[PDB]
Amino acid sequence: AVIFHEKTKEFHIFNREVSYLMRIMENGQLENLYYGKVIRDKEDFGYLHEEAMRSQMSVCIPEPGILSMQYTRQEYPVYGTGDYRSPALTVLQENGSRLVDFSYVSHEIYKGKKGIPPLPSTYAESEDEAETLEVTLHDQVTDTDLVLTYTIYEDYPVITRNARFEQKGEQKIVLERAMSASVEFLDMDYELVQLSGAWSRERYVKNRKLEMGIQSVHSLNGTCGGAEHNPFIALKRPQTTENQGEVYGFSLVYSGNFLAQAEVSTFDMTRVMLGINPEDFSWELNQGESFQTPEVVMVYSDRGLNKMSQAYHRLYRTRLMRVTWRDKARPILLNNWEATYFDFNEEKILKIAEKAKEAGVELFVLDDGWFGARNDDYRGLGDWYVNLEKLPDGIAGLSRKVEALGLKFGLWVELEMVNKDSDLYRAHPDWLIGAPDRFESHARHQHVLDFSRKEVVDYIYKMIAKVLRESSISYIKWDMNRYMTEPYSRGADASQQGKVMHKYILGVYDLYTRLTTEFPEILFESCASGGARFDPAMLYFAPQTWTSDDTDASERTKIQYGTSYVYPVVSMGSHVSAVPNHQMHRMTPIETRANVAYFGTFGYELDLNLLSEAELESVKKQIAFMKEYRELIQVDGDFYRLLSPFEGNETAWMVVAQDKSRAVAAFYQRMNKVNASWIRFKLQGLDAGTLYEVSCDMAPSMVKTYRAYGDELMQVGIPIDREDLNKKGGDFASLLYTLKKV
Amino acid sequence: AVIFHEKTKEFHIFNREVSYLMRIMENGQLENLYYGKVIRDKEDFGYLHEEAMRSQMSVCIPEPGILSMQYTRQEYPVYGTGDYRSPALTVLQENGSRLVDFSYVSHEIYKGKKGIPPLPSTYAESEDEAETLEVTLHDQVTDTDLVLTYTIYEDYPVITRNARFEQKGEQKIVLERAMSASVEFLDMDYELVQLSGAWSRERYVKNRKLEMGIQSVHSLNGTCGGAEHNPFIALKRPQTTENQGEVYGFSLVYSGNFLAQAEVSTFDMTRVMLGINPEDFSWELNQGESFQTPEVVMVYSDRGLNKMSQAYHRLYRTRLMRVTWRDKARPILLNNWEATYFNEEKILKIAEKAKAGVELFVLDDGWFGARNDDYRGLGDWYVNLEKLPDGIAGLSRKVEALGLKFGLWVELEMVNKDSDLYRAHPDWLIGAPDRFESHARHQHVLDFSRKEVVDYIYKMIAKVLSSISYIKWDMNRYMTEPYSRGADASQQGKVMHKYILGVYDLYTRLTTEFPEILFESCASGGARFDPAMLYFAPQTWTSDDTDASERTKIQYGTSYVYPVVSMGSHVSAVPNHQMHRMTPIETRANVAYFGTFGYELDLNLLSEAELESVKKQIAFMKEYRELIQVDGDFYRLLSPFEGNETAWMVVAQDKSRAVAAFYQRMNKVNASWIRFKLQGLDAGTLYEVSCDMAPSMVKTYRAYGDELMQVGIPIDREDLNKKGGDFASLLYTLKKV
Amino acid sequence: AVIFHEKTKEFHIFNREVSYLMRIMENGQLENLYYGKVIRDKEDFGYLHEEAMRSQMSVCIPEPGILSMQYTRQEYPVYGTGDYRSPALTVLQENGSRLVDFSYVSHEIYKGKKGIPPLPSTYAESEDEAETLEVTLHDQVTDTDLVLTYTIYEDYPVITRNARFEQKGEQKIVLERAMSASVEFLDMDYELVQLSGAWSRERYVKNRKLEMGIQSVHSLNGTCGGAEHNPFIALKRPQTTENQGEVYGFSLVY
Amino acid sequence: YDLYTRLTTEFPEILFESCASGGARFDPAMLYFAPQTWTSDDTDASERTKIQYGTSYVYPVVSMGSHVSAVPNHQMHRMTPIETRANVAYFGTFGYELDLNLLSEAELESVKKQIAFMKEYRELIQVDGDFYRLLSPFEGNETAWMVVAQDKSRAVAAFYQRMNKVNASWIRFKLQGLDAGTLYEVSCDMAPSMVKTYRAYGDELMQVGIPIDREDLNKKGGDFASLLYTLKKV
Repeated sequence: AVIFHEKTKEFHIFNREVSYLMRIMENGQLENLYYGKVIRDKEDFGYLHEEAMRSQMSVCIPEPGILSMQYTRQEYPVYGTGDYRSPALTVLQENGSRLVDFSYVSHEIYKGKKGIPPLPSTYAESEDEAETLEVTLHDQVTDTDLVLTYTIYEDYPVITRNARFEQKGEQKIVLERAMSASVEFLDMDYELVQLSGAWSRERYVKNRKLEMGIQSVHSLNGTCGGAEHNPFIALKRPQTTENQGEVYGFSLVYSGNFLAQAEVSTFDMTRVMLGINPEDFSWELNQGESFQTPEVVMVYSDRGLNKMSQAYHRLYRTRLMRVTWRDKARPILLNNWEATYFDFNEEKILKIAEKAKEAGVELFVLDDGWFGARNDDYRGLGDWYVNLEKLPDGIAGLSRKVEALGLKFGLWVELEMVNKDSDLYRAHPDWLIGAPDRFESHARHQHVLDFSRKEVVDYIYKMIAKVLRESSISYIKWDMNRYMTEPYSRGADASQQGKVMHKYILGVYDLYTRLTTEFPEILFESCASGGARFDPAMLYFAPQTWTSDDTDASERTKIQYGTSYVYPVVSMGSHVSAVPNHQMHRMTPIETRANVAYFGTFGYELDLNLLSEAELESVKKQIAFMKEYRELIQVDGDFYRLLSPFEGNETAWMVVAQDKSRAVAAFYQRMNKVNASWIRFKLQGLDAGTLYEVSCDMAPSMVKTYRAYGDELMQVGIPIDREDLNKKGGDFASLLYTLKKV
Repeated sequence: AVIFHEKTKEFHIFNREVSYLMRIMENGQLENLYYGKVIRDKEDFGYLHEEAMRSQMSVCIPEPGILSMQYTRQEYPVYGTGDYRSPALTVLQENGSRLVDFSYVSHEIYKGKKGIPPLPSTYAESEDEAETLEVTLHDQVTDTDLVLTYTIYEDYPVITRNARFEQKGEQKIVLERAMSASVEFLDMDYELVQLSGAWSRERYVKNRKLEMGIQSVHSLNGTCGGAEHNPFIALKRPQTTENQGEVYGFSLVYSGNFLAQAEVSTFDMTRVMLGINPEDFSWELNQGESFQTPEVVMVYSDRGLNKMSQAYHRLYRTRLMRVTWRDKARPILLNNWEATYFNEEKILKIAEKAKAGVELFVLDDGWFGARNDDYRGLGDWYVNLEKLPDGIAGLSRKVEALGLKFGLWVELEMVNKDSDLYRAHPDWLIGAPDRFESHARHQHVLDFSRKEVVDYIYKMIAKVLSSISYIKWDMNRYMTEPYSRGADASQQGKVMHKYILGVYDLYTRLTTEFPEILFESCASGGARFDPAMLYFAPQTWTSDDTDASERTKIQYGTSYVYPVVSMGSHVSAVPNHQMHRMTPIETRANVAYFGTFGYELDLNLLSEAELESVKKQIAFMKEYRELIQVDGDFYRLLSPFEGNETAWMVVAQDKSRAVAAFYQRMNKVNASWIRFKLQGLDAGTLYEVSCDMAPSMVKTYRAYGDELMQVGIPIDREDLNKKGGDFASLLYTLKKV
Repeated sequence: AVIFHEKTKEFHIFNREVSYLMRIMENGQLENLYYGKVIRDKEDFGYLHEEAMRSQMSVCIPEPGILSMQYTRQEYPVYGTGDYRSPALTVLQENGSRLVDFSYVSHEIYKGKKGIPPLPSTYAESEDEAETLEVTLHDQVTDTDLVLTYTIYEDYPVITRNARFEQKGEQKIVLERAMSASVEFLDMDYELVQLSGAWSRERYVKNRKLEMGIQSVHSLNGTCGGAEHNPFIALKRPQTTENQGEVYGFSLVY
Repeated sequence: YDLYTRLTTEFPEILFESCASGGARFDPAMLYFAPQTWTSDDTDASERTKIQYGTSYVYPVVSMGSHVSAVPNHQMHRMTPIETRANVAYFGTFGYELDLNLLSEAELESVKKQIAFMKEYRELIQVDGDFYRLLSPFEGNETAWMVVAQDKSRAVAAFYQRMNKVNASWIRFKLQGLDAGTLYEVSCDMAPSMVKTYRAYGDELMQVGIPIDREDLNKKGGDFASLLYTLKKV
């Protein structure tokens, strides 16, 4: 509950777990007085905020008082009044100046969380799920108005922050830089945690030690956040493992360019900011206009990384996903991409679907190569009508046939790229992104379409709506395969060019808002050559994402471990692939592929009419196993990480029911060893005092079962023979253990 | 030399200890192939470029080719054409686009070194010490021109780089960011070093390990380079301490805002960049206008930190400082700051009593206008007559008669609200309409970006300059509210750089008029200690802390890039006014020797025992000054960091003399046997180590050069109790038999 | 309390904080199963032991068995019967041999704490404050008795150990090594703590990471323990601080 | 052992102290006849600061013998403020080892109030109290102990310094041992070589701590100084 003490001008933000503290300075600026574990509310916290005299210290109050911003923890810093660190805001007037001074005016208080129109954010279904405060600041040299919002969630240790700007004078301004968050700490004995990777290597967990200077991650891709750095930042004490210790986590809800920075000054202070990347960003507000910035979610944990990740999972799964697909399971599908690629026909698709129906697959998805020419990857992408020479009947015929068989239908789309061999290039050549006399940049022989303008979006919607309505698709895979280059918009004036790379992202949002409204029964999945656009946004639109194009059980273990720090289990896509890998060219048991793909959205990518009888009855059995444990793995249960692919060659996962009545756990190893030490496998998150029946199957490439109390598996753990792992394949073995309360 | 292979289109610039190699791409853009230890010449080095097909890769040549700037090692990068990292050059055209396509035209090779017009740099004295390559690049969409200049020295493994822009068309462009140099490698197994600290804590050594992302040091101060971060970074292998290993060092010749960053991508590739901070910098070239960027000096050593620092010292003492003071050794002075904080006879007895052996005297602030406090007028540069009834000329002569010399103290670009100039020119400050002005130390900052203020100050200062032989120029503030009143909206991004240029030109005038005065820089205790200003002032007041145990660390940190002669050190009273610690005279003198020697105490209120200790040490300095400063190679032996001892040693250039020191901080009981391994002697030469082991007798034996390297010099923990307890130090003199 | 399972021959020692499990092997020797946080009692816990087949492994039982000492957690090791690690007991016989093999005979349980007569030790006032277990091992070729004592306190996670020797035979045996206790685990992720110093620098704390081999502190002074090494030792997890983590402490009363 | 045995069995009303050239025989076996031991012949505050920290892992605070020595030290040859010596010597067995005829009432009035303080708090420091170590003399130059009562109604803290820092950072002194919610009165003595007193809840002192000024540590010995805090329930 937010509380205001009038005499001292303090704002207290606190629920049962976290606590915040602010104060009005001698100016109209705010200060940070505390951020962390909850404390008892007491008035006059003013003995905090010490101050003293130092050499060459520039102050910004009248003659007898000295107060420099260099030595105080401000909320929304500026540069030009005495602070020589990095700023967070920058404004240009008509005098050529960049000097601003926002002062406090008033505040508003209420309950529940409101919405920010142009951008997606979390919500609150009831009026008693959150509480919010709004602080307003005014400027007098230029009639600018600034608003800062603070939301606290009840029953969850999360605080949400954003900002807003309004112009109500008669002078135009330029916003060259405007971050979304800024939080400051006194000491520096922290470590920085980030997720860094690349194509088929996304989101590896990396640690750094804080030092004097600046340390940052950023993206300059324009179209997406890219595969290199993921918009998520953590601070953790060096003595904080996954079962205990303190940690702060910051996550940004936005899908384009971003910057996350931590600066440590010489006097040991730390400052962290998250927001848009001010590379080529310059908004150009006039009278009566406005500007809203993406929001940031902050989580504090006092018990290790698992608690913070679980809070992120539950919030993103309940209060961010859409109501329709929030608390429902996910289907088992089959994709024919890797099985046939560009070469296929109607009857081949029917044969594959007929075999898959016998196996038990629930729906069939048709991949690239059903439109335009599509002989190679050089031909028409803007032509979104069915090919007739290669499919004589059309999409409606295939949909009705595969519905008669007993399966559901789905399609693949890439709605924002065009080729030099499409109809739109000859029709409307000047609908691309580029500038005069500038060389075009080709990636996979394709170019990027200009969604800065509504005219192109209407044209794309006209075809997508009419191809979806005259057919029975219930699953759409939206794709993306390019990075943006030469950001120029040929439908804007010379003074509106600093919004292009931003407005493009907006164009990609509202199109979704159309398709998900007209068609509310279609399930969506975002994909960008793997996990290149995988972020807290688009969980508002597409409740699952294709994690990577790797599909290797020896690699997806490491990728999912790194990915599961902030994102829930339900939204991570995963598939079972052919035995000789197209990426590593490795060999892997079917058992371990099934074990790895269980945690996520189960599926298939191979051809089911090409295997052997023993390797097919196992497919049927694992489909049944997923059909049984799907709702425990996905809808009801908390994720726990036990061992890590980093600093080792073993991995271990587990999900437990909320009432501690069921659990499934897994053990994986990467290489093999002889004469090795004994193994004890220690579990987590169970209930001590409950007699659990641990079961496992040890069929080579019989079933063991024994009863043990909750605490014994906690401290002692299950013993694992290294000969059993050598009869389940040596290099990449794995063992799935199931528990029940009886 | 510099060699061009025209059939393969490659540049090779080699030395006796370093080589650089570049190649003109299939475009008109430059790629780096090698930068390191010298390599043998050869034609067709073209197999060192590697291209692969990868997903999400943007190509910038026609369709049947692949070349992506995000996987290449380029020289002056640009954003928005397939490269997705932080660029080096940004420009805003009238269309609103920030896209350019600079391409190659031609080049020129000439021996010698040309001067940068509005900026200071190094120099050569004959067409036999350096050879320069200039490469011209041209943009066609905008009629712009670019130049890159690389200079290679002889007898030193140093390479200098700088760029230049020239607009030669009809349109107008705006340079929103323009660095000086960018360097790329293939590996990320390095460590970044930096010199960080604060007031009275200057330049501590700090090491950081590179990890995927960005790590940097910045400066937003307008007036000076700051006491927090210095313009010097270096990359070292993890196994390199002082005597073996590789290290690269980069240094920037500039005095204002800077940025120095290292960025490592996800494919194990490092780019390092230096230059002016692009925070509020936006230069606005019109037709026919030009822009020059500050120089960058790079040094490479395969022996370690000592070789790199000894190259830096010998380069900055021989080809940077002015010729007149290039040989002469610095004198011993006495300042009165600590003795009296703010009076003629009192500054005439001190002069005579110091005339002990002191060579000259200098007057501190408080001799002008009112200046009864730190509240009165700095804008008045005429002599106060209440304190000095005879002015300055009478005081100067009554001091110069005895044999001493004279020097004064000035602070030329700060103004107080209680001055004559503020009553005569209230709009001559720095500030903006409707905004509050920050007050620091009850003084404000003038506007050197204009010209009439420089002249107005120059007339007054040139008038008062008596029989002066030494001037101390001080600065005591940071810059806030950076807005000018003699400009319009189109030129408000040039104020902070024109401030530095207007600081430089006053130095130029005052030095050119009076070439017989020794200047010493000071910025509230060395907050402007940078490779610039050695062009003008050959020494600087490194810090105000003046404590032996603290200077033991600050001087070790500073000695990474800067020489010894330029490090101003003094001797202060016993209970030091900052830390409030006790320390004997002998160790204070031992600390103060290395550098330029001086004094900051009264000599009265000093007992008879110490007054004879301060005539013997002045005699020692008068004999070893020319070895310590002019002819000597510095060696760092033990670090105050990473331990609890310190050791320096200066050697002569033909291996004939040496002076060594050993400092310790806290006393130790039941400790271990100490050895003292020297560095830089000649193995096949006997010597005669000698240390006066007095209380608070001399041991003088003879031993070969290698015995004093592999074995060491035994030190007795009992000899460390006679010469005080904590903060006890020893001094050694070695001379060939 | 103190519990013995007749069917499986296990001893369970526990209070509200700590827990200790012991089993009698197929020989008379005692083996370790668990030492740590408290557990709920269960009738049997045999699988906690593990045995496999390796190369160059020596067996101490008739041929069908595969039991080996080099790969077991034993409570009082001896050398020359299969183990190639540092022993904790050594004797010399009139024949000049060094080999012994003590086997389980009997055990006794009671409430309280008897004190070793010639040496100082801790005590207890009431009879509910501690509980004691004595295990007797006998040697046959040399009529010798070994008595191992285990005491658990209450309200404190403290367990006390010692060993006593008796000679009821007729010949002469020479004790050339006899330690007081030996505790063995299954993993090596620990740091060792010690207190080292000298005159007027006594007991400076030092930490050292465990590595394959032997690390040991010692005193050879004769008149006193000495200022160099204090008779103490502690094993801690790497992530252990003053307020969180796991640690074991061993203190010797001598 | 049997010499100790007979000597203590014949005379049971005597206190026997054990010393081996400065605590070279400090073992759990020498505390069943002699209940206290002379820790070290250094007696220097800046050295006993580190020595007692290492000692306190296994032996109680009562057995640690402490003394106040001559201010020009005989082992380290160092000058230290008198209140710091007292503060370091409190956490053990108090006592002096100097002549009380070589001091001024300006130094000997402090002794008459140090003795009063120790006589007031010795039943809390020695008999009934749990020892918490907060900061370590290793990896840094700050030390902090603390004593709390089992009733969790009173406590005593201590903060120590080795060197002095100029233009340094801020200081929050976090302590543990108290209870979650219980209003506490915190006091401190302020002399230039008078009394601060505020109130705070138990958890504020733990997560947030106690503010420390660096000019209030540069008045009680610049290079070497120490602070003492008393906490009472009320």
